[PDB]
Amino acid sequence: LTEDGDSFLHLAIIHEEKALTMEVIRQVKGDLAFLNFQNNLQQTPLHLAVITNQPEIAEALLGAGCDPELRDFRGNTPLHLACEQGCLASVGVLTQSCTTPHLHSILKATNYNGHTCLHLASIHGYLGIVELLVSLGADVNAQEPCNGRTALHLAVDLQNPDLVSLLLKCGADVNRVTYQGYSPYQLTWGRPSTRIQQQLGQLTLENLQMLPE
Amino acid sequence: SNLKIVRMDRTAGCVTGGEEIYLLCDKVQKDDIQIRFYEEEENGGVWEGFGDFSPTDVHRQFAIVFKTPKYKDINITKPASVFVQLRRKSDLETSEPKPFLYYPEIK
Amino acid sequence: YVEIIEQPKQRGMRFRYKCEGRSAGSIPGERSTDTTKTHPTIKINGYTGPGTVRISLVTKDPPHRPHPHELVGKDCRDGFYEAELCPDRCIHSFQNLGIQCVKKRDLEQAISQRIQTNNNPFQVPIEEQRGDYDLNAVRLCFQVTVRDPSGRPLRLPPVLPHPIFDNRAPNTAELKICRVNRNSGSCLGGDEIFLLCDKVQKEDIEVYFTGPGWEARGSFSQADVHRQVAIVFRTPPYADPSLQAPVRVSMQLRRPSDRELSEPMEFQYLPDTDDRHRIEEKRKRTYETFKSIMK
Repeated sequence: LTEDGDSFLHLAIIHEEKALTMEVIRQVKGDLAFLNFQNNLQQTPLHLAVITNQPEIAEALLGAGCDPELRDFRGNTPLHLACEQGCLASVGVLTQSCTTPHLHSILKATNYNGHTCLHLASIHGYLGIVELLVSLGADVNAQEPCNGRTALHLAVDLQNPDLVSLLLKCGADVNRVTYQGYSPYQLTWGRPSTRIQQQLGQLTLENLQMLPE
Repeated sequence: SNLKIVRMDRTAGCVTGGEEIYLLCDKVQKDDIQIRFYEEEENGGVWEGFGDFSPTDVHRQFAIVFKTPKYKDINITKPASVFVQLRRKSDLETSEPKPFLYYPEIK
Repeated sequence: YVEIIEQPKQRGMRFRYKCEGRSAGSIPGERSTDTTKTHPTIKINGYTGPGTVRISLVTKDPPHRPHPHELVGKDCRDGFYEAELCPDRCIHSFQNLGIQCVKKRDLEQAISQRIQTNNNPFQVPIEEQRGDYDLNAVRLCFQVTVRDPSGRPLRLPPVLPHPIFDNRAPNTAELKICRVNRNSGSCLGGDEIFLLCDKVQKEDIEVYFTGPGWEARGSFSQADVHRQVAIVFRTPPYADPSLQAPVRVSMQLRRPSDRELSEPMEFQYLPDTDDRHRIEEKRKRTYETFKSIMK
């Protein structure tokens, strides 16, 4: 309603007037039209809540029944943001509350850069969120759209031996290949980490070396 | 002989089209190749759009730089998923579909 | 048949002469790091018993004839290596191997001792060696002999590896960045870039960034080199994480073997801004418009 497309609720949270917010979302009941109002950056009150690390306000917005699946200008659902920022509380609220099978959908959705929640969590090093997302039902072998990479590939790409270990501990398939036909192991050539190359040399012999010609 | 899209710098785009994309692929010939965007419709027909580019945008036979076609409805408010594929002109053979996401224009 | 697992390092090899310090070293693998030095390795596919391997030097280009140069070293004779496949594995690692040269005037002499012992791996007309040779390029021919069903010797057609060049004559390969899908990104690094180029070797190429007292490599896997004609890499983090204004830096293809560079492509590092900062810039720029609404 304001200038940047923001409503009073948006401001209620943006300036961290929890009190006001707690109330606005209380005085104004179950009205989606306003609870799912998106601004010019296509953010909803829920998005702003988690971006500004206010779990409860988000927990409230959800309680009042807002939509957990609306995407921001980057194609992100609030959970995506929660995982991208590493806020473990927000993650909890956004996954504990809507226990609805909508979770499966969210965990399945990628943003405009082709990234799922697990992917965003893995891109930064939030192993705790990564492992939580997996026990919640996110598919560790989910492939990214641009090249068909799995969290495991990204792990090699990010040279993060701890992420690698976690993913293998979660049953990640070391022989899943990218669209170029490559295994995580095969992305190690040219990269410095020998630790990673050790953690992975338990994948098909036919998926270890590059090719010539 | 086989057509394959092995990589794209981006797989989502604005419905308004015109956005530039880098695509890596198996061997193709600059004058016998096209990038077809398509979406199955209710009535069984199909909406299709073609990536815009010139054979000189086909790089050393293994990548194509091109711009996205405009989606059939630049008003949608929710993203619309479609398919993208390489298609050879001489035999109309095509690569396996890749999934492409068209998001609303935020105006 | 036989394949090649650890190709010979085809870049950065000094063809030793009649006397280059008595000896020298061993021709390294296609991935022989200065850390864990490996060597060429073939794999006899479909046979793990007694046999023999012939390491000969043929010519790079299509004519493929016994090259003037002479493979010297352990278990080597008239310009070739002759040893037997130990009856166990098929992961034969030809350790030490060397390369001597045949001066511009000892061709017809080298070609003679090349037919008297006749190396002809392809058996091409021995009467076509009246031609000239490229003394700076040589391929390694692999000739293995195994037992057939009965127990007799078995052919096994020859197999050539990536040509090995000398560190004398310069490198013709042109280094050129033709297109880049993005020329600006966060000073924090990590942005993915598609760069289209002319032919490069995935194992002998790097995306070299340079700026004011700064230089860094753009990281990528060798598998990210698509058909030696495109590279997908990520931008390295800039020298300054708290950039306040754009910084123009250069980006260019660099070939480690001879240190050569392509002309530069400009790249601008930008100050980093996430949604948080953005939201904050929006917060402090809204006290008034909001306090107004509050009442």
